Amino acid sequence: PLESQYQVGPLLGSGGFGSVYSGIRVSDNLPVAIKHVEKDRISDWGELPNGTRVPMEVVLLKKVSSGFSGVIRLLDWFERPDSFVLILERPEPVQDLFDFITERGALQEELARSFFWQVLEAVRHCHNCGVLHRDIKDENILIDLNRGELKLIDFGSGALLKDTVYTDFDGTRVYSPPEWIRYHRYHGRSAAVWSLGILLYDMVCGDIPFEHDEEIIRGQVFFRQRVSSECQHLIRWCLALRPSDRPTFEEIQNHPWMQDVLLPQETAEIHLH
Ligand SMILES: FC(F)(F)c1cccc(-c2nnc3ccc(NC4CCCCC4)nn23)c1
Repeated sequence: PLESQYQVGPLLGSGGFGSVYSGIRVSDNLPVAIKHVEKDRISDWGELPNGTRVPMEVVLLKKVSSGFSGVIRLLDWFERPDSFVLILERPEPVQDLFDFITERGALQEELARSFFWQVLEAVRHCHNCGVLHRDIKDENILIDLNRGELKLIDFGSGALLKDTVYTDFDGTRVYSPPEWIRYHRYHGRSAAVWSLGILLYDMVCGDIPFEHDEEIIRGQVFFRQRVSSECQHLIRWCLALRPSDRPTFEEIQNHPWMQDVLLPQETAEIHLH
């Protein structure tokens, strides 16, 4: 029984993803998050080896298991008459990247590098496990303030990774690629790299580069903040108009701007504590 083994706390937020509450496992006081999703609003369903129909996020979070702390952990899930309830890991103290950027403004490159690097390791893990997130953005990134470790969250718009074209999409438009905007077609990896380019720009400039569809398809990048030449280069590369012109994950991590990243704990001590 859900309501029994978990003590519900205040509402942390709600929106397209549903409603998320703070909570604690009555068992051992472990802090958790309780996410409720209405059955009538599920964009993509999946099936487990059982044959049980469930929200994609459940299938996806089960596929990316491992002590790897770069991806939020799914502790348990329950099905209700008209909804599903997911019990997720909850770091404390924590702050999503969006709020962090909002309060601090553009991030120093050293910090942005550490954060971007951890996001890349997390995405590579998902891909290696056959999982495509499809909604990479600051709002979907949690920061474990004490350890300086980032967690990718909300795989509700994700899908199993495939080598063929995707014609469906329910992620965030301003983070979606030109090919999706113009043709409603995109491939997994190259689309992910574009969103990562949007994310990196967001980190070093304090806001996203494109607002309107016309800007996304034109892909002309203008820096409103002082950004190094090497960082500018990596960003423009990730945002290449032609999908095949974008760097692979390996190329991104071997890029000059990505060398000598700080360790998570060093990151916390220098920029978070
Ligand atoms: F940290 C936290 F909140 F306990 C937590 C822990 C683990 C997972 C999830 C989770 N899974 N999906 C979504 C979609 C949106 C969203 N938005 C929040 C993000 C923080 C601030 C309040 C709104 N969280 N989320 C949230």
